[PDB]
Amino acid sequence: NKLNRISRQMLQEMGREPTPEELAERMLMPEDKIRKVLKIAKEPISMETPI
Amino acid sequence: VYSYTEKKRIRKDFGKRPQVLDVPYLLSIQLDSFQKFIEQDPEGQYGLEAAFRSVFPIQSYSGNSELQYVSYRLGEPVFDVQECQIRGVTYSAPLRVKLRLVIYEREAPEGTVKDIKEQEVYMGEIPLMTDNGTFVINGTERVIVSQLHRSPGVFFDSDKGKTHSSGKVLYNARIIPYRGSWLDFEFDPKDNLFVRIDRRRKLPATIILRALNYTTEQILDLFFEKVIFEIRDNKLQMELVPERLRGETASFDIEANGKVYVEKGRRITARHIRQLEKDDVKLIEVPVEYIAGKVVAKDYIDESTGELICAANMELSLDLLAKLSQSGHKRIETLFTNDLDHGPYISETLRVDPTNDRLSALVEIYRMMRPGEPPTREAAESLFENLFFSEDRYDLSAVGRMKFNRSLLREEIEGSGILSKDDIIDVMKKLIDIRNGKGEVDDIDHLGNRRIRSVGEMAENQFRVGLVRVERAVKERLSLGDLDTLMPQDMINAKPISAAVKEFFGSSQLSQFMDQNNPLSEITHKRRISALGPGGLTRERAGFEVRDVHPTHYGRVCPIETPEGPNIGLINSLSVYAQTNEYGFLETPYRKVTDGVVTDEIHYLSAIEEGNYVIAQANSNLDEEGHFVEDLVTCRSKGESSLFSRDQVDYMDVSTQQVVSVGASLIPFLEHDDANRALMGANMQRQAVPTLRADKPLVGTGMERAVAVDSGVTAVAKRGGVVQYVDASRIVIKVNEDEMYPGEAGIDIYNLTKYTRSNQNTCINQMPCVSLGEPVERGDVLADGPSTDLGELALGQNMRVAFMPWNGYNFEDSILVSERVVQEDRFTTIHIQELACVSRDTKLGPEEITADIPNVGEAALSKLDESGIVYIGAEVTGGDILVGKVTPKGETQLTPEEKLLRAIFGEKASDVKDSSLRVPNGVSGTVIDVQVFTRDGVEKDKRALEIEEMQLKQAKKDLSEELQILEAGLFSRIRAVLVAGGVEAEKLDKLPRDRWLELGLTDEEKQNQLEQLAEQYDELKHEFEKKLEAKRRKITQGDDLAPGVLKIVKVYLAVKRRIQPGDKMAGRHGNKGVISKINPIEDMPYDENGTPVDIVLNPLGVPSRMNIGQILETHLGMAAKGIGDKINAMLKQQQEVAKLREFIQRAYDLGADVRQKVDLSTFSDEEVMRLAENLRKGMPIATPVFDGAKEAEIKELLKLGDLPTSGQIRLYDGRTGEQFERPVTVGYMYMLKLNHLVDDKMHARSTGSYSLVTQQPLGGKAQFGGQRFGEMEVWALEAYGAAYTLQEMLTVKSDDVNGRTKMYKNIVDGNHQMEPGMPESFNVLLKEIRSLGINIELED
Amino acid sequence: EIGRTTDPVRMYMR
Repeated sequence: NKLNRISRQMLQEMGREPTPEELAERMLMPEDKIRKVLKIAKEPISMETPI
Repeated sequence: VYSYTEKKRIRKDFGKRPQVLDVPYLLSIQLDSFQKFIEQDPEGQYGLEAAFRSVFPIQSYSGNSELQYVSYRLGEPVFDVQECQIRGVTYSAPLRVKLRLVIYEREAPEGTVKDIKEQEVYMGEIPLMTDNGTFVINGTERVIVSQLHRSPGVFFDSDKGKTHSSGKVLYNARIIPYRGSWLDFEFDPKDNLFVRIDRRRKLPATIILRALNYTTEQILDLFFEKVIFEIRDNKLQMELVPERLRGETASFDIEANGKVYVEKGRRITARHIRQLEKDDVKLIEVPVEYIAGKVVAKDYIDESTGELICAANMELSLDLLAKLSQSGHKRIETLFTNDLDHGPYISETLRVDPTNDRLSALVEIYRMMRPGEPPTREAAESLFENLFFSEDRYDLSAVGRMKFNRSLLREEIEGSGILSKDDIIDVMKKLIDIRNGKGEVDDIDHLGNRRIRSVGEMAENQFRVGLVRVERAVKERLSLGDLDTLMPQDMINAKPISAAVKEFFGSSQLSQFMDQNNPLSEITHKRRISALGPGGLTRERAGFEVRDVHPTHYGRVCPIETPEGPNIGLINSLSVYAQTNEYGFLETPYRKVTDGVVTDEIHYLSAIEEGNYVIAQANSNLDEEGHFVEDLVTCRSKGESSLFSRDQVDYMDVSTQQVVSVGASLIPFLEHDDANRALMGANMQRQAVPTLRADKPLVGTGMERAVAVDSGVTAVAKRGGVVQYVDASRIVIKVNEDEMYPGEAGIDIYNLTKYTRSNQNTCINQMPCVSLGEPVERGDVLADGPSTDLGELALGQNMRVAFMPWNGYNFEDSILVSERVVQEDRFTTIHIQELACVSRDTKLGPEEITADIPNVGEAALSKLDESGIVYIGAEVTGGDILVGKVTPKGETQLTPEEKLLRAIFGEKASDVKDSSLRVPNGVSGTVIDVQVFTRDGVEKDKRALEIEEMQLKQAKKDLSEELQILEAGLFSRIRAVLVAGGVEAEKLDKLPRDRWLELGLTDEEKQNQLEQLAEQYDELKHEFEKKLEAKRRKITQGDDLAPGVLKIVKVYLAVKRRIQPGDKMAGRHGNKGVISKINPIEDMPYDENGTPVDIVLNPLGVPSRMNIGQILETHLGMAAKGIGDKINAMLKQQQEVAKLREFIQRAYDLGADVRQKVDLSTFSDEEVMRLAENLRKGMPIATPVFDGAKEAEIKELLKLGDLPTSGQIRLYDGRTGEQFERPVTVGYMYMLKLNHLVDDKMHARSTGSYSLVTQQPLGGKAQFGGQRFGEMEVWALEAYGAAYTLQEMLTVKSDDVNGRTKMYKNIVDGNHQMEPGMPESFNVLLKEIRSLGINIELED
Repeated sequence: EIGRTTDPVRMYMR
């Protein structure tokens, strides 16, 4: 949730979606930890999804 | 007269009607709409301005705060079309809106603000349309197909007498807005009006009238007329209007002033009415029993005590008359009812109405809309006011208001977008009038009732949805206590708006993948009208009346071109000349016919204006000045058509092509084809694969150049000039002096697309058709795209065809093909495939792209470099490794025999798993391109560094050698300028070139031109520098890959697919067929000169299908090739140019009174030779759609060569040398190769991967899947006695887990025996039924 | 009002 409001306060300060390198110097944590947070699996796709 | 690109090869036109209107730009329906979308409009009418003005300003809950809109602008796209197609992102422009936040001052209605803060806030990116009407959305090109939906307004449908036993028509009305609820009215079998909202439960129609603050007296005043009775001291005389007595039979004597008019039992005839009007009777004496059933109008109360004598809407009787007699009332108002002209429907509905007040009606409405909760007064009032009378939750349209006023015969076309009391009253009144007998019910299939949305309108709707989504949050944020000295950027989240726009463009039914296997496929996909989509009908709930072709489709929607199948009549195609109204209604051009002449002025008429006039036909002869040469002409007046005098006509059709689309106007001799076959041919003409060499259509229509140029496959010169340099991938045009701007150096550089893949994995390739030092002019083509020959569309090849049966090899629809067709590579096509190898980050470690793959020999790794990626140009077949990748794995945990084997042989296991990318089995291509994408944290291997070095070198080289050409052109311009006005013959080349742009002249604008050229050159140098830096920083930068994947390697293979038995070929006349044999050359039938035929077609397919157009195309192709052979013989003997002139002119002078005079005597004896060299493979012939060449002209052309006019020649047998007993029809027909190749259809499986829940094989050929043995095949096996075949079908071959392994072992052990068991799907079924409360079990 | 709708949230509000 913190990463989802920091990366959207930099959407309207830079004009485009930021990069994990730039969140690291903004959230004050290493890029490896941010890459782990962004790699957290979202809600799984339902198997009844029309494909 | 003739363009330089068309003097090369002039197609002989057989059309006879002169053209008045040239075919418009075909893709102008896609380009105008999106242009209206993103366009700075000073008035808030179109596009983003309308959305911003219809949402902003956002005002808080009276908190003295306001966020208001100022302007907007689209930024520059980060990547252009090619870069975003390569990388795989969207081509879009950042939208940057400038807002203004104002805080008011307390105790002020509209007082001066205390502070203003104007800031520019970024809200989302909107995708941009390319030059051709397509969108690049995720690297792929997509088309937003237009939609045909019902226009907003009020539509008075009916019931056609069904749905009831007695057979009563139950007329209904329905108000459809663009956004809001549906106010349906209707009738029940008892003739009581009813209203239902949002198709909910039915309510009496007077409830809404009461909710609109109407009493009962006011309702009876609105919907009825009064009959003024009076107490004239005796007999209750009433005022009489003679028209009220029409259709009545009085049982008494209608006697006024002692004069007898109508006797006892006499019907009141028209003569009686006329007599009453002549005598001017306004008062009569009626019997006291005449009021025995008359309904009173108003509330009559007692004069003495105020008690209610009779309420409004209650029938009077004798006692009621007595009670109102001595009370003191003399004027009695009663309603005018009837049975034929003035029905009492509102009175009966009031008598059924449960409510009696406004609040009761509102409560009943609330209970209908939201049942189950206690209704408050203010809650019900808010619901009713927010239903139809709120600007936010309801908007009709501008179109809806226009149609609403037109249907009600009002005079204004503009007004409020929300309903009012007058609108509802007028709809009810017109429905009651239709019930009475006057007025007609609408038809919902008329093209005056259906409207066309496009890309701009739908995109604007989705943008407005996103805007209201963000306005909710902005309104919440401003009222949340904070003051707060914040900027207009902390309240706006760009994710709702951008999410809505991405949802529309990427995931929508009308936003679909482009068909890119033809110029025709793209053009006909962009000009497509679809009745489906969000806001339209579905393929299952659609009836028969929307599928049919209406009389108003004439000139607006093609009748034949529609897909055959589940949606036939729902995916219509736009006609050639059809346009779209200011409101969205299709319209077609007609030319005005004045007093007696057909003028050239063209008016566009929609489907409702068309019915008023009588419109002549395009097949009408004019006497060279305008007059109709006949005395009466055939026209269509109101749907139906008949013959009218020439003094009655009002308009005339522009062309004979205006009724058919651009795909059905490419079929020669269309009028000889059956409509089913024409539909099939139109639908199959856009599946044709572009072959290795586009030929031309030898019998065309003249619509080929329009389709080829108005698409985007060719390269068309922007300005005229002289070709300065041609190459396989670049054309440089030196612009003429009179077409150059005063500042720039005029040279145009055209970079050609070379060997890229389309959406259908075909090949896209532009090759130049001009030569060095050759004059071009504006609009001439410079390069040919896929399926284009010298600017003309060329879908297939024209080949010699015989119509005869040949030993059963063309039995049903099969085709017998010679071996010359496969030797000459006539139907060889190039297919390009993209194969990707993603290296992800697993839990046990990352995956590498090393070439050191375990368990593979040195022979398999011979085509890989040291980096593990295949070389470019390597010829790889099925199974060859392209990209070598190895994934780490855990512990094998091998079996006792396996570990004994390892102990004996000492070969330890490998900790990595071979997961390399390899060529799919069956295909054999050549690697033409390798692209490597790397995450911006990973070291680049040597291959990626080599690719980067190549890309940087190519970028620098391209910019350097564009700046060289531009600099050379600018210095040539400077040198040409210096020749005049300060002439310097040889005083110029000694000094260096850089000093030519800083020399002085006289006090004129020539010095300003020299300085402007110098400034342009300096700007070019700095532009080269900045573009080089941008390209370097864009090439060296990392990639934005998906989360998890480290690097992606993409390999492109080009496959040349020759023709073979099983491939599907066709023609333009709906004659498809799968070729069956490739016959040798000496086995094909041959004529007297030994020339074999190329294709042998069955004559039996012609009479039963009535596609006679192919026979005439065969004869005309034979005639055209005969002319070409005569020219070729004259050219091989190198006779003279006078002989060529004479023969080519004689060939162009046929036939009977045609247009297109050529006049070959103005040619320059070297343009005659290029023409004759281009006509030596056959003279092209233009046969228009319904104008065409008569067969007499075909006979004349056959005579002009040396061919028989029969069209049939004596043919011999290649295998026996004996002539066939009858002459056979030989000629040239234009064959196509459809995209139904047999190497994409063949599949086979024995054992593969099985599904997850039900252990059954998967789906076909993508995951190596089995064939479905469905229920009908089970019935077929039960109809035999095949009980064992069925049992192995449903147990061992499919689902039994133990049995299939046992059967495989048995088969490989030479024993064919089954041990069936029970399928796993039945166990799944038992568990699923048992996981309900039910206990199902197997018992013995 | 009992019982018109199913709507287990509307019943809670009621």
